[PDB]
Amino acid sequence: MKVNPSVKPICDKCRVIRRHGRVMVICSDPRHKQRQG
Amino acid sequence: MRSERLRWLVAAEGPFASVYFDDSHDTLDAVERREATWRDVRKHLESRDAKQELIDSLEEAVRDSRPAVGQRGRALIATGEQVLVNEHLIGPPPATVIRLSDYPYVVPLIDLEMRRPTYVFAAVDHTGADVKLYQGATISSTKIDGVGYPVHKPVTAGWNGYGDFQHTTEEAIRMNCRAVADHLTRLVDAADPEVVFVSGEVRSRTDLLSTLPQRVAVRVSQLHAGPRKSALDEEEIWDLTSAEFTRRRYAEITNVAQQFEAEIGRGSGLAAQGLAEVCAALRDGDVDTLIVGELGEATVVTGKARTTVARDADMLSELGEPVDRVARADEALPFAAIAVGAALVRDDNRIAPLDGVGALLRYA
Amino acid sequence: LIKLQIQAGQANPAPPVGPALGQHGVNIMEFCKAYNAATESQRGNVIPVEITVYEDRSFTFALKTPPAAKLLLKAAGVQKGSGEPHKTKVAKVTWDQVREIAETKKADLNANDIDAAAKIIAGTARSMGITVE
Amino acid sequence: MLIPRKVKHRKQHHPEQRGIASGGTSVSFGDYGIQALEHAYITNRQIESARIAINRHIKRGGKVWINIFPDRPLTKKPAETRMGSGKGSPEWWVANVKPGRVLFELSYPDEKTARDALTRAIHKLPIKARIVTREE
Amino acid sequence: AKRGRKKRDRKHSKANHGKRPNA
Amino acid sequence: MAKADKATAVADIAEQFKASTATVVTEYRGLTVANLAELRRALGDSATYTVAKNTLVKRAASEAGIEGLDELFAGPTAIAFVKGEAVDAAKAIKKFAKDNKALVIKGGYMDGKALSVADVEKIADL
Amino acid sequence: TANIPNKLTANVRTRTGKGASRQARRDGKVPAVLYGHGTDPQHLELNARDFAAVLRSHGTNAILTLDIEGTEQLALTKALDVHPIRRNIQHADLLVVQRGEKVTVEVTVLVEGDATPGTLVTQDANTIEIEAEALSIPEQLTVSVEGVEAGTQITAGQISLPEGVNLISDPELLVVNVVEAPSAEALEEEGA
RNA sequence: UGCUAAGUGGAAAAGGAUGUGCAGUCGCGAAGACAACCAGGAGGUUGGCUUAGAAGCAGCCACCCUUGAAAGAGUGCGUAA
Repeated sequence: MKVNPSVKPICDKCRVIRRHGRVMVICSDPRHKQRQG
Repeated sequence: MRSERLRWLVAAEGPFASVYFDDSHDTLDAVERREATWRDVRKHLESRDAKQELIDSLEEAVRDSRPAVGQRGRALIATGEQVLVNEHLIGPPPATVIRLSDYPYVVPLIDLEMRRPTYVFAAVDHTGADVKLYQGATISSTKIDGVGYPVHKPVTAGWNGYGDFQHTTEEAIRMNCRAVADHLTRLVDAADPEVVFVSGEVRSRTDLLSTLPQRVAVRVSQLHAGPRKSALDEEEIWDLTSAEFTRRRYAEITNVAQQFEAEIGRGSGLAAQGLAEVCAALRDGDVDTLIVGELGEATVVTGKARTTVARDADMLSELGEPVDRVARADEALPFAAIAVGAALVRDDNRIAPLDGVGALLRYA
Repeated sequence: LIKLQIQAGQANPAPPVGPALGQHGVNIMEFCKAYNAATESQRGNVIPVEITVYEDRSFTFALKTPPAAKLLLKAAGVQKGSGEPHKTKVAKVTWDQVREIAETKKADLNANDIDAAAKIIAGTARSMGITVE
Repeated sequence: MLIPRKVKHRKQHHPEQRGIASGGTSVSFGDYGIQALEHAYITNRQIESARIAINRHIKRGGKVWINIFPDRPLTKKPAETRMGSGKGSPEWWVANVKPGRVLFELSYPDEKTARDALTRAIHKLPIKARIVTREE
Repeated sequence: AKRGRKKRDRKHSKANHGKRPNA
Repeated sequence: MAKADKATAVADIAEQFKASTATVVTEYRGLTVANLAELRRALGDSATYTVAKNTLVKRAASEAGIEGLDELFAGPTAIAFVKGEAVDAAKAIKKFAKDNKALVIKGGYMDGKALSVADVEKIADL
Repeated sequence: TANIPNKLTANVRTRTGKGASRQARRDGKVPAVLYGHGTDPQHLELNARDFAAVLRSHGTNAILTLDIEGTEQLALTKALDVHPIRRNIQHADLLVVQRGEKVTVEVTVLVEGDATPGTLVTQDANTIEIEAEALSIPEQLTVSVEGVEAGTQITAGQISLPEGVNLISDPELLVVNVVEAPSAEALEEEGA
């Protein structure tokens, strides 16, 4: 998982969601899974 | 060796004269050997019925060179209308080698070559440093100066120890180390050297190594040289770095051996030995690295093109094309290896390849 | 069903054909002798072919006309096209010599009329820096 | 890096940072531009970094204009010294920027690449800015 | 620098009206 | 598609039925472009095999007396304009559809009255 | 060109100044001035939303028909005061006109087309000065760049104008300058 | 009369972001718009150059024509190709 102040949808299959008061990017490719922190 | 410096050698066409000999103008009973070898090669070319143009293109290349110091070899390769290869060699060959044929002979150049990759040599003391960058023909020099002047801590501190030059000198030394590290990191990012020799003392060589990032600290070899006021000459630096470069070039052969053994053991098909399928792979163009063994007097029968080769015409007739000429293996196989831009590795009697040849492929 | 471009005057070479159908279970020795015999009419022009295979690891192939890019090169005499088209133009071609490529390619074109089919070949022309008068 | 060939007075007061721009607030040469939104000093080391980010993103085509030039100098006095005893020597050159001023311009055939090429240059300046065009 | 920040920040009370002595 | 382009398309399609003696409605879901291009050459001698939107064609049907054919315009839609003769299409469609099995006729038209799928193929038997 | 004027409602300003114009703009109106050949200034107020609506679809040189206390007047938009940051309309100078009166108007030019692939199209003059009667100002004059290659200059003298429209700006202004496409070795040499 | 879900109120930047409320422009849409499911997504052709290899998909230039309901000298994944 990547934890940076800035999260962006790296590829075209990425999605930006919001869980438990946090911005997250979830993708089929596990490399693109990242969260804001 | 890469396949870039000899790439344009493929473009040239015509008879090729290749001479490897000893060029050591050291003592008084050594200059005579130079023109003795010159007469020998002249008479060999006369006996082989060489065109005059080769000889009148060679005498000036032989005679117009500033004599190299110590014991060094010499390598020449020409076509007659121009010179192509002309360098010095680390060690003189045991036998003077003269060849005159359409395919150039470059096997002795694979290992014996006074040509090392780019590298950095830095002399450091905790008042500054000086750096030399080597990229082959050109040498660049830089003098890094320091901003903390009093790098010496006197015994005196003050009245009852009030005031003390401990921290205010450590900070100066750290400033100097940071400046040197930043400059060296800039050089590493720009030129991408392979080795960064650092010569200093126990104190101002292990604290600069702890300042450098992991990028450069992995490629640092620590020296043991003297003070910076004495200064160094080119011969001394060459002798200092030769011991490290020997081991560095040995490690590449070791790694190639490991790759060859692994690919042979798995039997996947990325390794080939013996002329039978090495020639086929070289013809197919998927040869990545060529390992030259003791081919000796083995011959290869190349077809119509200057590149296509086969072990014998019996299996060459499966291509339909008929035989055109016969050439020596250690003279034509490296040519095709250069043609497809493959790397050339000279065995050190530790691979033991079948038929004295080997190849690391690119795919099935 | 695979595709491949083999020059007419070559049978059983190593690079182009060997690895190509060497993984589809198709015998390589019997195809090359048949292909060479059938293609011996051109003998100087590369002509493609499609290997229509059956599950029994047999081959049945129908030959094709030499490619349009290669055909238009000899009509101008230049061995290769423009590296930078629309700025450097290698040679000249008039509307007359285009029509023969239309006829030779008539069996491999989806066009209906010689007028429409002529524009298809003209499209390939400017893609390689060849002027059409 | 841009340096004036000569200036009369080499040590000058700090430029005032008050008010909005009185002129040069519209695109005149290109099709797209960057409009400042707050005051700052823009050094010549950030102008050169901003116009290389534009060049690399568009590669070959297009033209770049720079409407601000670093005339005014700023002086820094030697490190690790007390206060007084003269004034420092000039060290870097700046350009007084006020909100509304147009800094860079660009004329490129399409929109996406031209608009994204300007966004790369904005991330190199110490201010906030926006992309503007020639329309009303 | 927490002590300095806190001391100046309390000038923004309603009873101080944006000013305090010693900033 | 744009609103204006939809208006433009109906004008061409409306005239295509007036000048055509009859028409045949089919569906093409499952025919490759090579399969279709085969039909544009087998039937291209005398017939034209065009397709368009359902509702957009439905507007063109209001200009003629085929108001009972609106049931067949739902689903994948194909319309064939037979400018010359009827036997030419009545048998070339039958053999092509049988070969591919993915081309099922929906109906037909003649003399102001539609003819069902069973009775549209028997015209070739005349 | 035949233009239909746009009807607007204008109200006479009770007050003037900076403390009364700020109230007007905070409410939704814009101060205006209706001067002209009649030697008769008037300080008016136009609705901000309504005034900007016609400008969005009729260019800057719109033809207005102001209804000042029940009458009808024909006016022309002379100048506009626009805030650099907020992009507001802080003022509007209106000029009284009559039908058949020749007015010098600066209209805009739009370049359209696609020239040679290895060329770059640059526009120098954004607008040109044009003389026309009050009801026939073209809202835009277009120039076509097609088949134009390398060094070429579409000077202001080649721009076609509708019949009944003169040209005040001299034919020496350079409007469009089409040149060779700059290479990658030329982008680095500029601005340094 | 409305807003906030953060204990924001009761500290802070460049920047990231389908939090929510108010107002204003423009596109698309019963001629069926967006999402979803079903079927095509082609022929010249592996466009030309470079390259050992470069076939839509290291890199450079161009970016056409045809059958057509549409099909880009090709939006990604993938192969040495």
